[PDB]
Amino acid sequence: GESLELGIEFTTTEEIEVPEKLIDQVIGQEHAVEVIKTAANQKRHVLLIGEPGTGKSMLGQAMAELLPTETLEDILVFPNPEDENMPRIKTVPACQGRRIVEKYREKAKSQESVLVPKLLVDNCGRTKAPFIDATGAHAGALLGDVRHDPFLGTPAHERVEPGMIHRAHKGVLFIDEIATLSLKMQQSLLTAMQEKKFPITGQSEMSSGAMVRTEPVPCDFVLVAAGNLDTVDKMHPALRSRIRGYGYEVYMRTTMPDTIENRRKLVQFVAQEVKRDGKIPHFTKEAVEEIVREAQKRAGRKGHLTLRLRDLGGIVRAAGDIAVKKGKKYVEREDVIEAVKMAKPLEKQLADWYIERKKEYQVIKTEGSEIGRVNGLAVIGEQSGIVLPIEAVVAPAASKEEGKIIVTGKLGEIAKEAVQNVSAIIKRYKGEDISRYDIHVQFLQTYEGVEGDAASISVATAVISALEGIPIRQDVAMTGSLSVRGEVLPIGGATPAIEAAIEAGIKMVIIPKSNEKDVFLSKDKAEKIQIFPVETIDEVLEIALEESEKKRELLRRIRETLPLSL
Amino acid sequence: SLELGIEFTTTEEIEVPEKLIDQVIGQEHAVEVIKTAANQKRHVLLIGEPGTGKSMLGQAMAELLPTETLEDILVFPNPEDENMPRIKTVPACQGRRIVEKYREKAKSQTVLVPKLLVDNCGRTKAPFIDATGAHAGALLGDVRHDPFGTPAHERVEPGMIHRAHKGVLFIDEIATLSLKMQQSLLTAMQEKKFPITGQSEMSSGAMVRTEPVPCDFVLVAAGNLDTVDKMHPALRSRIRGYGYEVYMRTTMPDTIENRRKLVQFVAQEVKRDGKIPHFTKEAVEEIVREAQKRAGRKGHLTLRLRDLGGIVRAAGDIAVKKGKKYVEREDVIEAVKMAKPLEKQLADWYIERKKEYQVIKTEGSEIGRVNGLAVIGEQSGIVLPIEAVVAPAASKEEGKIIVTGKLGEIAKEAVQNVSAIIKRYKGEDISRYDIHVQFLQTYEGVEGDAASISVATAVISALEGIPIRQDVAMTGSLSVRGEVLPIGGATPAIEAAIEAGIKMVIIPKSNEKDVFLSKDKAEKIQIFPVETIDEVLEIALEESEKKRELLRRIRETLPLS
Amino acid sequence: GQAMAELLPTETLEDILVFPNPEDENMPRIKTVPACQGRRIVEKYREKAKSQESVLVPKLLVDNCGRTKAPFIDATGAHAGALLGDVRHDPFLGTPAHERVEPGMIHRAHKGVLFIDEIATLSLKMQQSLLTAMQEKKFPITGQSEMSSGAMVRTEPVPCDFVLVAAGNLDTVDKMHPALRSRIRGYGYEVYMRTTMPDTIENRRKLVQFV
Ligand SMILES: Nc1ncnc2c1ncn2[C@@H]1O[C@H](COP(=O)(O)OP(=O)(O)O)[C@@H](O)[C@H]1O
Ligand SMILES: Nc1ncnc2c1ncn2[C@@H]1O[C@H](COP(=O)(O)OP(=O)(O)O)[C@@H](O)[C@H]1O
Repeated sequence: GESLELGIEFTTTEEIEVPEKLIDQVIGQEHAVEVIKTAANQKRHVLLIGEPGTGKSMLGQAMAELLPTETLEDILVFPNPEDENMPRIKTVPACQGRRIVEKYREKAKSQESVLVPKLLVDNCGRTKAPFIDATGAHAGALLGDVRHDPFLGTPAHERVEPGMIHRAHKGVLFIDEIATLSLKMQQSLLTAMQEKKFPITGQSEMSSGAMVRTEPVPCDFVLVAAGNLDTVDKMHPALRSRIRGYGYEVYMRTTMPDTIENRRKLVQFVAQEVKRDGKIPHFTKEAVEEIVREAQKRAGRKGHLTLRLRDLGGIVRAAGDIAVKKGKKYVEREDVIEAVKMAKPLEKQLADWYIERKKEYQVIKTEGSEIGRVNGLAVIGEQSGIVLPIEAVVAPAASKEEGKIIVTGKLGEIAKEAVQNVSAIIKRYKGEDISRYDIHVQFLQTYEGVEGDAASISVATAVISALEGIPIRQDVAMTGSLSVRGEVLPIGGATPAIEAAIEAGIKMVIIPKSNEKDVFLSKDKAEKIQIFPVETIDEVLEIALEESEKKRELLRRIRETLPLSL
Repeated sequence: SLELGIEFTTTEEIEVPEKLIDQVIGQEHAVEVIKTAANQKRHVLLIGEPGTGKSMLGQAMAELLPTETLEDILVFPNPEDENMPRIKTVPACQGRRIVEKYREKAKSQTVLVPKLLVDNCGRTKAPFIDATGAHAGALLGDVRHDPFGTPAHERVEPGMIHRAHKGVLFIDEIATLSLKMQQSLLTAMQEKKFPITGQSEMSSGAMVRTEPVPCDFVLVAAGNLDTVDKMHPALRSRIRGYGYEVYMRTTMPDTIENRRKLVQFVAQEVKRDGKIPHFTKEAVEEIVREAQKRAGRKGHLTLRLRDLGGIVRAAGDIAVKKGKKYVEREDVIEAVKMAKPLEKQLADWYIERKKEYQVIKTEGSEIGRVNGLAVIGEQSGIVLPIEAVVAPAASKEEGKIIVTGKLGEIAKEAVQNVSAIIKRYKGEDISRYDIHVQFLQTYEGVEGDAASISVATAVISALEGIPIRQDVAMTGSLSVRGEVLPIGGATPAIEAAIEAGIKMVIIPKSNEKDVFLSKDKAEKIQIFPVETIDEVLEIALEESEKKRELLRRIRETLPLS
Repeated sequence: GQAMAELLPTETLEDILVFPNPEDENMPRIKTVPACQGRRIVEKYREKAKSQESVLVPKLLVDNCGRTKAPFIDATGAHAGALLGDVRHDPFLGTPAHERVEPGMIHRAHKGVLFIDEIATLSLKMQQSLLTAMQEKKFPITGQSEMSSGAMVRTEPVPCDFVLVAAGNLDTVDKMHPALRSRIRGYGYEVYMRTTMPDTIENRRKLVQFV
């Protein structure tokens, strides 16, 4: 059998307890959770900065549940006998608003054998402070508006519409992408935050609503603004300064340690997601384990689990949908594996489509050995791996005064400097004669370019192979950065890279020892390939170069130029 | 002919399926997502080019929805507050009756009959409402203006979101809807109910707002690669976070089953166009040959069915003009020429103008002159004469390879890869010369690495004084170890050679399956697929001991494998 | 585009009339009749109205009486209201919504040709609306400015069965609404104009005809 320790024994998630309140359902953002609790108690504004689907809105909703619920109010607007264009405002305990209006409305009907106040905000029946999401709202929606009057017309007070700031009175006002609001909206929000009251007035100068401006309307909200890294510098400086000086700024984390306790929380995660969705079956232990395996793969950091839970939640819902279509009673591993494929976001679908097309015209060799030809590995996007064949040949120098290392493949800056670090090793073991050769290296078919330094050890191997005439095993693939002292440095996407080797039929893959905990392979795939974690360039060469006296002499010669420390 | 996995004489014999989901051609991922989503009422976002079947998948999803549970929506007068008409939903067909009940009382008389907003009585399929481009009042509902007076409830009009209650609401180009309408759409999605009110503030309908009206629709939104970045953020997060996202494929595997779908496709296109005759079998085969050439991908068929449908129609129009009873292969061939993409007419125009002032030898042999082949755009080739001459180095310290022709970045690196091979076989003497290579008359530039073997041949010929056959044309990329790499547009390249009267063409072996020629053209040219640079040279260079020595020298610097 | 117009049928041309809607003033009703009939119908109602003031008069939106060939309507550079139709504002006891209805060039092109050069310079919204008109062959007239009372008026769909002849130079291709180009491409033809012809005796003879 193949399983993981989840810190709890269960058959299906139906046995897993789901915390009652939202704040306890938030996983892995301990700091953000502590800020929200303090902000809810001390009534302070918050700015949440992070990637989408990281729980910013969830936190805003959680804060709402932590606010007092026994003094909620209704907001009424009445006609002003003394100044029709300044409708009067009144707040009363929740549920009272409906009664007051109902009462006046009945009298008005009766009398026509009287003016009726309008209920702007009705909080009757609320068991918790309001959560108002004003993300992307327009000026009138956010701050309130007053309809135009074509005519003998309509009383100004009943043309008054509340803004989300008013609906958020004694609750939470959530605004993601806060920096995309106009400067004027951000200034007005700031004013509302300072006064806790904000008059409603018509937004369009061309409307008769423009001359109507009610008494200040209560808007005692706790603001929970959100956005990504660009938001910081684009938002109204005065608004950011206000939150910063009277509240908290939080940067959302994207990973959490892969500990037994944290996995146990992911068990809770699947359960709360199934419960919140209400349209999917419960998950068996194997299915939850697959969810955890996905969390490890999506972390992008060894020893950690992802906190991109909107995405992982998408996989939970898709797995359930698939189970339902198959008429199953519980979601199983097979359903999760199928959900991962079916629920890929647009970005990964494009990356995979691209790599699929490239592989159809790939020139990969996986049997025998070749001089100056090595199978490197590349990762496109987040998870799209592909074998990266690289070739090298040695020629007499075109210039009588110097030897050059000429590399092609549209390399970006990091890749180009990676080749320079490699050349230091080459020049050192080869010696003075190096100035007598031009070494041409070619990353085959990289028409969209080469980025990063993960092909460092590959270039080194191809070049050393070409210089010495020692063939390179084609059944070997490799990836790894390199230091000028010969140390193999870590790379990103070890799993996607290894999966590409496996798909291509490569039997052995070399990776930095630093990345051994970044390898996530099912029992099945693990049996198809031998993984060699390495720390130094000489170890890469002893695995990749074909055996001979020539090779052993080469290794000895190279080891002579590397530090003993290595 | 070709195997189409179905026998028939004309498309008139081909049966177009019952289920719309079955009609959809080659978007297997999308089809499975639609089936999985319909079953669970999950929203779906389809991203792809126009005419790729987005609307089709939306209609198909409506069909996969329950029908026995549809409901009618009625709006009633509200005695307490006229301006807030009341809403009642009941099982389908029950709406029509409830209306007459009250209507009878009208006779027995003050009695205000409720209005039937949405009537699904008699529907066999869940509703499919295409709200693409709708204005606010049409999408969200409206209340007619009253100069005086008519009862408010009677002036209420359902929005498409309401007509789509328990059905599918389809919106292509969703990101072009005002951010405000997108907001209302979001709310309608969140609550599954949305109050109807007057949209224009110039109207008295604006003082009316009904009770939230049910709008439990499944949203199938559509757009292109720019849509997600442009739509209302709250709407975007909702869809990206809780629905399925699908990128519409642009090609499909070339199998018997898929070709069969292309037959069905032709059949459907003739039927819905209604202005053209049916297609014989060979005509359909020609449509498939086109699907193959348009894939620009060996072993695949194109999925820009809007384009294929364009050829079908142009072929039909040609059949009609000639007074033919059926569309035949000949008609389709003329259709391809008559309805080509403006991009191809442009490339063809350009190639035609250039041929007028072109230097082209197609017989004999020449030292330092090779007939390379270039592909302009996606499906138009032209012979690319490349010349090389060897001169004394201008610098006594280094020899150089100077290439002209306005080469882009990839073409320049291709030249560097070629110089590796030249330097290796030529030895140290190479630093004693300046090799000038010229892509003749390439005033709009040279792009890509498809001229790699051509440059290698021209340079080797010039260095060795070995004439190159002019009745040979060639295209292919190259690795520093001498391996010939694949190129794009192998067919258009070969076609240029045929049009130029060149008898032999060299192409990489890996592109062998990218060659799509009719029997007529195939018999006019000899195709030589190659794997390594020495094979290119043995075909293109004139026989001589000089050439035999060159090949021996070359093969000595290439891998043995 | 003009040549194509001369090749279209000319015996079934119609007149387009807009009438007042007793049941919903903001949705004027539309009626098409054989060419020349429109003028008569209006003339008739107009005379009765005059008489009665000791009645509402329908408005003739498109009058094709006397045309010997299908209309050629050049909408190059036209604004939204000119292309798709508009409804004038009402300052006041006012003017019936139906007589404030103005036809768009798409309507005038009903059963004729709608020519639009520099098609890519039209706003995206105009191109989307044109696409809709092409698909339905009918397009309601509504006020273009939200600030106008014409904005709340939206007539029944008005016929606009035109054959579109869009034009432009090489930049047009990539700048126009992709859905519009795709529509023409899949249900019509794209043509690249040549700039030269062979210098043959036959072609010179045509230049004689040209002068
Ligand atoms: N840290 C987390 N713990 C639990 N669930 C989370 C977390 N982050 C995201 N989610 C889940 O993701 C869904 C989407 O998150 P959301 O709050 O909308 O993200 P954001 O506002 O940052 O885009 C949540 O409603 C919940 O199901
Ligand atoms: N995948 C497909 N399978 C079958 N027909 C297709 C496909 N894509 C496009 N078409 C054909 O093209 C016409 C236009 O497609 P449509 O669904 O309107 O595309 P989109 O909504 O993406 O514009 C269809 O009604 C049908 O005739």
